[PDB]
Amino acid sequence: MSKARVYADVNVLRPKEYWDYEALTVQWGEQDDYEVVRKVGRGKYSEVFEGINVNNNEKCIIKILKPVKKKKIKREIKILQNLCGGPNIVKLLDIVRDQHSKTPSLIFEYVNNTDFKVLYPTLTDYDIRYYIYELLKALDYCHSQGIMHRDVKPHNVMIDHELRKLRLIDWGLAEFYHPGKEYNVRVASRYFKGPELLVDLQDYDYSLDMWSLGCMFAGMIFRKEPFFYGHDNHDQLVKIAKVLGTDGLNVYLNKYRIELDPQLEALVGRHSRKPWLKFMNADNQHLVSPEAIDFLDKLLRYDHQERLTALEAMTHPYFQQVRAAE
Amino acid sequence: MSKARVYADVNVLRPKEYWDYEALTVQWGEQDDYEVVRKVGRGKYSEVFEGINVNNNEKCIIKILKPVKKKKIKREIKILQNLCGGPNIVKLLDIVRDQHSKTPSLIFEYVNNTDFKVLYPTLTDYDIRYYIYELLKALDYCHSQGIMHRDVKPHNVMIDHELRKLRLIDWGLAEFYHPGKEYNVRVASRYFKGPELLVDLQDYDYSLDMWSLGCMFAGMIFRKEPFFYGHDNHDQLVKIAKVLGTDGLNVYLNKYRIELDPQLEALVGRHSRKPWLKFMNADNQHLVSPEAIDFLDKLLRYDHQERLTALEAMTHPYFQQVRAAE
Ligand SMILES: CN1CCn2c1nc1c(Br)c(Br)c(Br)c(Br)c12
Ligand SMILES: CN1CCn2c1nc1c(Br)c(Br)c(Br)c(Br)c12
Ligand SMILES: [Cl-]
Ligand SMILES: [Cl-]
Ligand SMILES: [Cl-]
Ligand SMILES: [Cl-]
Ligand code: NA
Ligand code: NA
Repeated sequence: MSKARVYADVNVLRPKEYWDYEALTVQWGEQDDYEVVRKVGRGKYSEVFEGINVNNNEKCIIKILKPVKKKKIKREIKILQNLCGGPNIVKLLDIVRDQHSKTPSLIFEYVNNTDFKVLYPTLTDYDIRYYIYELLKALDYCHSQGIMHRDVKPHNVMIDHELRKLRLIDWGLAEFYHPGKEYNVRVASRYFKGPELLVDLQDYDYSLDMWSLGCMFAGMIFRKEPFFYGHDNHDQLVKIAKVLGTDGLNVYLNKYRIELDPQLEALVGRHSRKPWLKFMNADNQHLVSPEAIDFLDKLLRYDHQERLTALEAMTHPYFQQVRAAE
Repeated sequence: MSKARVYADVNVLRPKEYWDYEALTVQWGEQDDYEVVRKVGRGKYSEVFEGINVNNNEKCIIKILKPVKKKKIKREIKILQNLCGGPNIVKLLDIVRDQHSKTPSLIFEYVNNTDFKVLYPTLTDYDIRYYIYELLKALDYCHSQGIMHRDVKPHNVMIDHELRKLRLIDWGLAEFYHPGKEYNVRVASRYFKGPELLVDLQDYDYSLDMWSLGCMFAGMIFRKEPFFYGHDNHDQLVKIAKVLGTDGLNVYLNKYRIELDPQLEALVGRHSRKPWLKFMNADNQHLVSPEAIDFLDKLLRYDHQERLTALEAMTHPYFQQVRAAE
């Protein structure tokens, strides 16, 4: 019966109203206070626009949601409210909806972002230490607040590179951690999904976000994005297996008494570990340091219980200059 | 050319006067302000007394030093002055000497200590987490201040168990860390000496104190003190080898291009690792937890560069309740 190694009793000790998001009653704001200026994204669950707050002429981000069940949207709203003001967490400013159709919109603070596909090739060795340190502040914060993000990936990390400012966004897949609870494993996006999700281990915890972080981080230092590129969920486990090796996978499956579907087992096969250094090449040589490698190594562990916690990660010597700069 | 992974440039960036202890001029205090009340210890370098400050009737500790070279005592005095007021560091209150013979005495804040041989059998599982957390505060502090203690052991950790207060004492073997400097390896006390000292690796750093901490910690959780019990310095390496295994030793000697004296090599022999769990027994079963073991495991590494830093150690999930209690 797997449990988190840290922050396990956070929601135990909070008032029930903190985590009982189904008992929330949304305080709808005024749809007219916010005007759409330009569309900047679309997704299965929404369309996203740059907008303005008419009252104060401030930019904002407006997420127009496609039809969504009451229970699902209250969970997202409650978690945003719970974390609002925390280190590098996106700020939810307002919640509104169209009177005729009841379509709800979520209103957030604006971030002058640069898509990671354009931004990450320009980051220096020091820059990556700095921004990952900023993203860990957000993860240590939401875990300490009893919440798992469950969709860490570059697409959900907004960065203003001029201001060197970062925000962790899109809390739609997030959940409250409760010891022993069995969660849906269809969360995160495929390339960032932890082995627990791929082998149907349902009683996972905050440590899933550290796997996802490690996937993102490996992509950045090796300039290979996504680092683990599977075509479907079976294939995702196979690509991991081919890097970490199947010896470590077998140990893991045995520890948690998991049995792989016969089909998956056949696809996974048998593989030796590929040492991190073998991913180094002329395209990433300026970023692959022994300290970067040691930190990555401690994130990308099959066993979720073995991974660095966010708190531990922040103290790794890889970030020592970021801390000194303070 | 081994270097510290953290705090390597602390003395580089400080004014020279911080670390140039030879340039200190002692400001002798008044020998008469302090009266010896009772002797509480003796050692190769001094005799120690409980005393009183006559002016304010406060207890103090008075260390009467045996004859000592000027350079050696200035180093101890400067380091005490540099660290005074830091988390759980003993406070040096005054420095005085006898007019007729020039014998110097060091005057410290008093601690109502209980010798570890009497105190540690009464510590609970939680108590050990708590006091080791307090000792790590001191080590992270002095390392951050550019200083290695080089004699961590229970005898130099004063604890008032009633007040739950800890102080790290006896800075006589301590030194300033300077990148690339070659230090004397005759420091620490035998049972707490790191493999670097035992194989004559001279360019060691703060990480030596983490080996010593791990020795102390293993003694506490397993109730086997000292944990590594060698009769002489060769035998000390052999007892370690017989626990950590010689495979890890060979890797280590090869990494730092060290060659063992032929005699030592013969005594060391060839040995498999003895897993931590094999030290568990009915005498320590109430203290040996998987988290305690994971933390120990990460301290007691041949390679000084692999060991947890004090900063990292403080964030380990083993201490999570101590942190929550705050
Ligand atoms: C896909 N695009 C690009 C910029 N940007 C996008 N989606 C965003 C969301 Br959702 C939020 Br919330 C914020 Br804040 C920003 Br900025 C966003
Ligand atoms: C051996 N004994 C027992 C108590 N105690 C001993 N040596 C001490 C030193 Br040196 C200091 Br400095 C302090 Br503070 C205390 Br308390 C000391
Ligand atoms: Cl979407
Ligand atoms: Cl580095
Ligand atoms: Cl002594
Ligand atoms: Cl525990
Ligand atoms: Na968002
Ligand atoms: Na002392």
